[PDB]
Amino acid sequence: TETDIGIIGSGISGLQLALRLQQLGVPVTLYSAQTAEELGSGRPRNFPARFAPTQAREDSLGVHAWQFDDARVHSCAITIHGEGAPLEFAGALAPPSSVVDFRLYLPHLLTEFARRGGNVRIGPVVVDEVARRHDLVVVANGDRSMRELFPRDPERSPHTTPQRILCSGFYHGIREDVPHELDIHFLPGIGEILRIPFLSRLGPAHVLAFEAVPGGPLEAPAHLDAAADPAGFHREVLRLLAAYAPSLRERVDTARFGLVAPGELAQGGVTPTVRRGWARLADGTCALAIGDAWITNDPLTAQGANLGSHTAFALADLIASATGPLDEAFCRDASARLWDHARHVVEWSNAFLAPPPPHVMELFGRAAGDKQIADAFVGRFHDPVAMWAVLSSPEGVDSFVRSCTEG
Repeated sequence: TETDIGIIGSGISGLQLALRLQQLGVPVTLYSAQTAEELGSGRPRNFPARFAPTQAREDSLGVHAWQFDDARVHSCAITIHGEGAPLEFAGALAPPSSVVDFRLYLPHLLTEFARRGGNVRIGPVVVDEVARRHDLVVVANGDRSMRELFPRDPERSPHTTPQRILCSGFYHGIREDVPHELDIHFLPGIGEILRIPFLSRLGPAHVLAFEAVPGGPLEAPAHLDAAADPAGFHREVLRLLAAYAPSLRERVDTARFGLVAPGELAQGGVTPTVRRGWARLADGTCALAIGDAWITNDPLTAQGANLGSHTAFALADLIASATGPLDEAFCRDASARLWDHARHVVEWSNAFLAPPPPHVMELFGRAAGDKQIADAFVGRFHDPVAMWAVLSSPEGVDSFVRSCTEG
């Protein structure tokens, strides 16, 4: 037909857009730098949990898999360390979120797109070459984005350097109190420590993630070459766990503790950036950005992959129902529409990087003594808009607490 879409990048957003356009009848070509086999190898880059809305999109794409508890998180346990006793509460995540290694997930999608007749082009990409071949280019590569096509929007990008320095990897050798339960430790002015059960390509494992405030003490493991000195790395990880998350340190079977394999680790920082969602290319073909090519958030709120899955389904409906040309007016309206949802994700993600305001600290206390509140709070990780409605304003916390207390 006439609407021919060219997608660049094999992320979750690019692959789901390809699958969804294909379901809608839109001709689509995917330009991926890697093959399916290459997508299933290499060092891991991130550890995304996919909440219920993303699984529902996966349902309608006919790609739902990993339907067993080893790839699910059913409950979240939060510990806030103060100067007094640490604030502790746990709430249920119902439905569970899916914690599947993207070296299992992304090949799953790409393979199914190709098998359904999707046209897949493997190799390096020249934007103008894609623009010669399609009516619209959708860029959906990583955080590297294009940067030439989509400049950084400063009114939506309050940060310019990473707000956390990351050290995250798959580990064996941690005993588990509650199965399929996520552990978050908030260390004010220092950072966050997370332990997430996860299904990796190397089996079930523990994601031990240090989100370090830069210059603070948690930055240490992000700068150790764990391959060059495994013993030194693990010793430093255990030391920091002992210092700041002892409830986690006590569960470490030191006989088995360590990365599940050399390289199963990601270290670095992430600079939260919101870019301009559209771009006019040389020949007049326009270009839209989704996924990390458009918006980059700090992984702490775990909304990254979910936002890209949402923006893919939203952009697809716009492309598929577009009766006019896919010109700048279309792209500007599209980007505006996508930003209306993405805004809540960016502002919530940036809020969690900052010290918790008092009305947030109050909600945590209220949830520490009311299981209905803790369950309701955790359950809203499924919905970034409903979560941001609570965390933004102090009246949002109040109106939320009231609904949980039937008052």
